[PDB]
Amino acid sequence: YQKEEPSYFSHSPSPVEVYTEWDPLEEVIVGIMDDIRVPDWDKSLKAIIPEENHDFFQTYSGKRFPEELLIKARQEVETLAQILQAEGIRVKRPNESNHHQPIMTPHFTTGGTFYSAMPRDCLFAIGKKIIEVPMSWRSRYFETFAFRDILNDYFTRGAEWIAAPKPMLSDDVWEKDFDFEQEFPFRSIITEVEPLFDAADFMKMGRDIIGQRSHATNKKGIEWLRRTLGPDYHIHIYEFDEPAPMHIDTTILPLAPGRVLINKGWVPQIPDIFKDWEILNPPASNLPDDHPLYMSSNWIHTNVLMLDEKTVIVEEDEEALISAFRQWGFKTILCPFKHFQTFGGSFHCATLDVKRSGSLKSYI
Amino acid sequence: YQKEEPSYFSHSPSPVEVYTEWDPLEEVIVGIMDDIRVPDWDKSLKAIIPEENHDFFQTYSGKRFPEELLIKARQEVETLAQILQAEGIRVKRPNESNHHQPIMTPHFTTGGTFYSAMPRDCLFAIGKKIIEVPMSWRSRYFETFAFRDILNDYFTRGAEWIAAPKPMLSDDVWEKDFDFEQEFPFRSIITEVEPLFDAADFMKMGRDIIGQRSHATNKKGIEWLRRTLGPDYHIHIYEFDEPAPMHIDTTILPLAPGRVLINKGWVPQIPDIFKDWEILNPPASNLPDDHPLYMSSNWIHTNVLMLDEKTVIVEEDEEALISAFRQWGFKTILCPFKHFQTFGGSFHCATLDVKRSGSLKSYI
Repeated sequence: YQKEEPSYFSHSPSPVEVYTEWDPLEEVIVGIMDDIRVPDWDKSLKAIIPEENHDFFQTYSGKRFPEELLIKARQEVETLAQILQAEGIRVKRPNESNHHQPIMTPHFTTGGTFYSAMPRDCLFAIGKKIIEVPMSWRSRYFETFAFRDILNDYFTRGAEWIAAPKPMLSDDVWEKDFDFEQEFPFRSIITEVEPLFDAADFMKMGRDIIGQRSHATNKKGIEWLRRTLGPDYHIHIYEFDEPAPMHIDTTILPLAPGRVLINKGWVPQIPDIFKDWEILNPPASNLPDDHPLYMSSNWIHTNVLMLDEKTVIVEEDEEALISAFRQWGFKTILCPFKHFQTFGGSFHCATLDVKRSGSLKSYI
Repeated sequence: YQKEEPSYFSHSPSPVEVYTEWDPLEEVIVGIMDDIRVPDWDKSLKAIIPEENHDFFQTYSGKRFPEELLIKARQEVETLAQILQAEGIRVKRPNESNHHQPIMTPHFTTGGTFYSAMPRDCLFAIGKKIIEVPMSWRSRYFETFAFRDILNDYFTRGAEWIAAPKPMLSDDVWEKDFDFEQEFPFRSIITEVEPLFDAADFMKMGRDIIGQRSHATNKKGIEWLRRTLGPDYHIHIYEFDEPAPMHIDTTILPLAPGRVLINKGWVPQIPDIFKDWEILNPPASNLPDDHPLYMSSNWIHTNVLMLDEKTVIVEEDEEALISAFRQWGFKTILCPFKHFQTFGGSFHCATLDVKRSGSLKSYI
C-alpha cells in the first residue's frame, strides 16, 4: 500500500498580516515609475479624469507622459522608499515591465498596460490574505504581473494569496445611458454585470472595514469582498458627496484608534461607526492651481501613510496640513511627492501595508 | 450621522453545495462542443499528447478538427444532457464563444482558445466554493469566460466564487532542458514558477480529497488548493505509473462509500486511504483499434459519472465494463459517447457536479 506525499512547503508564519491602517508598520510594498503608458481613452477614463485634462489624454492616448514630469515623479518615489528603509521597515518593489505592447482578450484590446506605481489599487491585504482585485480598467488587467515575484514569495511562506475572477470587461460593463455632462450626482459608469472593485475604495479598521461604491467598485464587488473575507470582518458601505468618486483614501483616513481624518466638505454626515471617534478635518492644499493633477481632486494631499499610531508621512510643501498634524499631536515625516501626485496618488496609494504588528481587534 | 447601506444580496442558500463524487446529483454543468480550435503546438502538448498524434497536432496547429468527428461528438454530449434532465437533474451549459481569435498577453500569444467541453478541467467545486483554477495551457487561459453567466448566477445566490491568480505562462513555465523520450521516471514539463493545476487531477471524498501531480498540476498548485480549501478538507497526493499523466479520472474513481474503481495496470500500490475499501478493477476497453483518440489512452471508458451511490452512466458500447458494473451491483445508464471521447474526455470530464444532497462527512 502506498503512503501519501508529504507537504511541499515548510511550516512558516505568514509574512502578510495586517488589520488596521495605523499599527506599527513592518513591511510595505512601494510602487515604481518605469516607462509607463497613457491608457487608451475610453469611458472608464472619461468618467473619472478631471475635465481640464481631457484634451491631454485624448491627444496622448496609448502614448507616453511628458518625460520631465516622469523623471521628477520617479525621483520622488525613490526618495519615499529610501525614507521607509531608514525607518526600519522592510520594503518590496515591483519589477519593471513592458507597458507598451498590444494586448488582445476575448472582449477587448489595449495598447498595453498602465503603471506599477499604485499597489494600493490592485492589491487588498487584511489578515493573512492578499487579494488580486478584479479591476474595471482594461489597461490595468495585468497590473499584478509586476508584483508577482513578491506575491509568489509571500505565498511560499504562508500568505493566503488569492484572486477575484478575472473580469471580461466587455462593452457591457459600461452604462449606455450615462450623461458625462452631469457632474452631479454620482451615477456609476460601471454596471453590475460582474464583480468589480479597486482595493483603494476600502480602509481597514480591524474587524471593521469602511468602503464606498464608486466608478471602480460595484455592489457585486463589495459583496465578493464580504464573502471572501468571511464573518470575521464587517464591511460598512457609506456614501459621500465627492463628484465622480474613485478611491476612498482622499475622503476617510483612520489614523489611530478613535481618530479619523475626514474631508469635511465631502462628508456632511459622518459614518455612524465614528460616533465616539475624534474627527479631524484637514485644511486645503497649498499646491498652485497651475500644478497638473491628471487623476484626482485637489485633496490628494490628504492621502497620507501612517507608520504607527502617532507618525504620518505627508507631502513636504503642504505647510497648512503639516502644521495641523503637529497640533493634533502627530510626528510628521516630510517627503516631496507633488510630482508623483500628478499621476493620481500620494503615499497611501503608492504603498501597500502587508505587515503591521498587532492582533485582530474591534475599535468601534 | 449616516447609516451604512444595506446588504445588496439576499440570504439565499448557495446553489453550489457538493462534497463527494457519489451523493445524489441535483445540479450539474455539462460542456458544449462548439466550433473549437486545435491548440497551438507547444511543449505542454508535446509532453501530453500521445506520440501517434503528434503529426496531426503539428500539422493542424491552430486550425480545426475534422467536422465529421466534431458533429458526432456534439450530438453525443447533447444526448447526455437530455438524459440527465430526464433524470430530474438541473443542467447548466456554457455559452458559445469565438475560439478562433488571437490572444495577446504580456508573456505569450495564441491564435485563440480551445473548447468548452470539459468543465471538470477548468473549475473545481467542493462545499460552497467554485474555483477558477490556474491552468497551465495558454489556449485555455479564458476557458471560464463561456461559463460566466452560470458563475455569476451562482454567486448572486450565495456561492463562494473565487479564482487562483491568473498565471503569466511565460516561457519560464516550461523546463528549458527537457528530453521527451525518457517517459520514466516522471519529470514535469511545467516548472514551479507559479501555482498551476487542472481540477481533473483531484477527486472529492468529503473531508478527504485525492490528487496527483501531473504535467498540468505542480507542487505550488496543490499547496494553493490546500490553503484555499482550509482545514476542513485534507488533500492526499499519490503517485501512479501512468506514462505522461494529465488527469486522475481514468486512474482512480471513488464510486460509493468504501468502493473505488482503480485501473489495476497503472496502480501497482493502492493508496492507503483505500485499505478498507472494496477495489473494483475495470476490464479493458471495447473500442476498435482504429477509433480515433486524440488526447487520451484507451482507458477513457473508465471516466464515468455517478448520479447516486448505485447509478452510473457508462458508454453504451463498452460491453465488458457495462457487465462488470452490473455484477458489482450498479444500475447502468447507457449513453453513446465514443465520438466525444475522441476529444479527450468521457462523462466525468464532460461535467461538473455543483450540487449533490448530503453533508460533509468522513469516509476514511
